[PDB]
Amino acid sequence: VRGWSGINTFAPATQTKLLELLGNLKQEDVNSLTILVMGKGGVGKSSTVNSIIGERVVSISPFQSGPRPVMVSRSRAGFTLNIIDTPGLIEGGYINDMALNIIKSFLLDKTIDVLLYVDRLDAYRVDNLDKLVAKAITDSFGKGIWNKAIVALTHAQFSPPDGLPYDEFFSKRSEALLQVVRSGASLASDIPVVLIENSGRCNSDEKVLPNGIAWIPHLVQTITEVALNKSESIFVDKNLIDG
Amino acid sequence: ASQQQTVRGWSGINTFAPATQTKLLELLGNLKQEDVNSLTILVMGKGGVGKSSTVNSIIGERVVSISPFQSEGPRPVMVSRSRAGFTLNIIDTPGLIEGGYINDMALNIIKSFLLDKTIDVLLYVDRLDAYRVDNLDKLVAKAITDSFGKGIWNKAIVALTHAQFSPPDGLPYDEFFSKRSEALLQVVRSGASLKSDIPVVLIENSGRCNKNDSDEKVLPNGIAWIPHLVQTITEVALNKSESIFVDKNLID
Ligand SMILES: Nc1nc2c(ncn2[C@@H]2O[C@H](COP(=O)(O)OP(=O)(O)NP(=O)(O)O)[C@@H](O)[C@H]2O)c(=O)[nH]1
Ligand SMILES: Nc1nc2c(ncn2[C@@H]2O[C@H](COP(=O)(O)OP(=O)(O)NP(=O)(O)O)[C@@H](O)[C@H]2O)c(=O)[nH]1
Ligand SMILES: [Mg+2]
Ligand SMILES: [Mg+2]
Repeated sequence: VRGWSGINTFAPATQTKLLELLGNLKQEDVNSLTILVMGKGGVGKSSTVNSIIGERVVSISPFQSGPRPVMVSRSRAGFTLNIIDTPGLIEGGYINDMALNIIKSFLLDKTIDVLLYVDRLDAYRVDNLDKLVAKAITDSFGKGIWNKAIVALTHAQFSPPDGLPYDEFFSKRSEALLQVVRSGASLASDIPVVLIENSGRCNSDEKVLPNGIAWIPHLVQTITEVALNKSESIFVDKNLIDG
Repeated sequence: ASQQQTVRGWSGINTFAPATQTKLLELLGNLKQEDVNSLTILVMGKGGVGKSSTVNSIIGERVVSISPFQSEGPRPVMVSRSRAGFTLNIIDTPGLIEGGYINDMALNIIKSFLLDKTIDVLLYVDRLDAYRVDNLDKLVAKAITDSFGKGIWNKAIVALTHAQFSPPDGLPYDEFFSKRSEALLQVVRSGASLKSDIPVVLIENSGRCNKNDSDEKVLPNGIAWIPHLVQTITEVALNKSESIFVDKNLID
C-alpha cells in the first residue's frame, strides 16, 4: 500500500534476488502475500519485521514489551507484502489470553499465507512455555497453518559455547524446538528453519551467517517456497476462533 | 618439630593469570585477617543461566557439569577447596524455574541440603543478554526469600553472565548494563518484598573472553571480572550483616 522503499537499503545482490523472487510469485498469479509473525517474545519479532521491510517500522524496546498488533504493507513490482507484527504470547508462565484474542480478532477476515514463528537461536532450552505457544497457534488457526509455517531463529550471529561447532549447536536446537512445537501443535511435513541476524550487520554484498548462507535472500526464498507449496492459505473466519 | 598436615585445597587458582592470583591471594588474606576462615557461597538462579559455569570459573576447575541444552542434574553439588588456612565452599544448585512455574522438588532438596550449613554469600545468577523481566524472575526472588528470610539479601550479589556482549542498536555497554541491572534489582526486590547492597557484577565464562595485557579475562568495560567478583564477595563477606544459619525453623 505505501511503497517498499526499504528494499533500496538492501545490497544489490539482495535487491536483484528479491526482485527475481518477487518475479516468480508474480509469474504464478501471486500478487499479495500476508505473513504473520508470532512467538514469545523479546525474541526478535519486531526486529525481524523491521529487517524484512528494510526500515524501522515497528517499535523495538530493548527492555520491556506492548499489545499492538500491526500490519505493515509495502508494494513493489506490482507485488504487495503484508507483515503482521504481534505481541509475545506468553506472560509469566502462562499464555496471555487477552493478547491472543486480540491477534485473532485483528486477523478476522485476513488470510495467513505464511506464519513466521520466531525464537532465539542462542537459547539453551525448550519447555512447556514453548509448548503452550504452539498450542495457542494451533487452537486459534488450525493444524493446517503449520504447512504454511517457517521457524526463524534470531541472534544467528552466535558462536556457540564450549567449542560446540556452529552446526551441531544449530542442529540440536532446531530439533529441540521442532519436537516441542510439533508436540504443542500435535503433529510431517517440512517444516523449515531459517536463521536471522537483525543485528544489524553482519559478515558480496548482503549479509551472511557463520555457515556461509545469505539469509535475507534465503528467508524470502523460503517464504516463496512455503507460499507456493499449495497449501492452502488460511482464511481466518469468525468460525475458526471459537475452536 | 614438623607434621604432615592434610588439606584440601585449590590447584584451580594456579590456572589463573598471575596478575589475578595475586589479587585473589590478597583477598583471602583480607578475609583471614578479619577472622573469616571459611566462606560458603550458595549459587542460585533460573535454569540455563550459567550457575555451573560460574562455579567452574571461580574454582578454576571443571568440577560441575555444563548444560547447553539439557538441565540435566537435579541435585546440589558442593565444591570445597582450601588455601593458607582458608576454606572456600561453593554450592551449585539446579535452576529453580521450570516451564512456567517454580520447581519445588528442585527447591526442596536445595533447602534440605542446606540444613545446618551457613550461607555467607548468595550468588544470584542470570544472563546479561536477556531483554525482558517478568514474574518468573520475581517468583525466583520470592522463593529464595520464603526459603531463607529477607536477610539473605543482605548477603546477595547478582551476577549477570555472558558479559562479552555488544548491545544492539549501538546502545553503549554501560548503559545497557545499567538498565538490565535496574530492571532486575527492581523485580528481585519486588518478589523479595524488600524496598543496598545489592551489588551487580558481570561474568563471562567463555574460553574466548577478551584479556587485558596481564592475560586476565576482561569485560568490554575494562574490568578484570574474576578479581572483581572475588572482591565483591569479600566486601559482602565482611559487611555488617549476619550470615544465615539454616535451621528447620528457617526452611519450614
Ligand atoms: N543481536 C541481536 N539482537 C536482536 C535480534 N533480534 C532482536 N534483537 C534484540 O532483542 C531485543 C528485542 O527485539 P524485538 O524485535 O523488540 O523482540 P520482540 O519479540 O518483538 N519483543 P516484544 O515481543 O515484547 O514486542 C531488542 O534489543 C533487539 O535489538 C537479533 O537477531 N540479534
Ligand atoms: N558465552 C557464554 N556462555 C556461557 C556463560 N555461562 C554459561 N554459558 C553457557 O550457558 C550454558 C549454560 O551453562 P550452565 O553452567 O549449565 O548454566 P546453569 O545455570 O548451570 N544451567 P542449569 O540450571 O541447567 O544447571 C552452557 O552452554 C554454557 O556454555 C557465559 O558467561 N558466556
Ligand atoms: Mg515486538
Ligand atoms: Mg548447572
